[PDB]
Amino acid sequence: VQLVESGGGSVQAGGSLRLSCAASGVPSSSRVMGWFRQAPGKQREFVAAISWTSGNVYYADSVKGRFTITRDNAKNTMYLQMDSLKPEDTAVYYCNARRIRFGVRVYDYWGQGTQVTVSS
Repeated sequence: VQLVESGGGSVQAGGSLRLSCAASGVPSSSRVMGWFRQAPGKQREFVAAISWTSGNVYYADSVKGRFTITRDNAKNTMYLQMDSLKPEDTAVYYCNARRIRFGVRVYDYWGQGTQVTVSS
């Protein structure tokens, strides 16, 4: 199994970045994929998730309105289009894929993380 992240980098406040995550070897029964992020010295916090199952979506309030998470089923690749970026969004973004069956978390994979830098 592999989660491969791409599309980080530096950008000016108010600009636009698109992260991708290619997921090899994960079942698609009712897979859930999503993005977390961690700023230096801060706790890793949830950003957004999609049920692969359908394509239902959910955001943290700090990101709602600004970021859009999407799935390309045939490619096994998820996206996070990050618009209207602020310096607070500066962090290492990690990709995550899990399935919960009977309240049992059956698997939980994580990518290595890609740096996103928003300057003033």
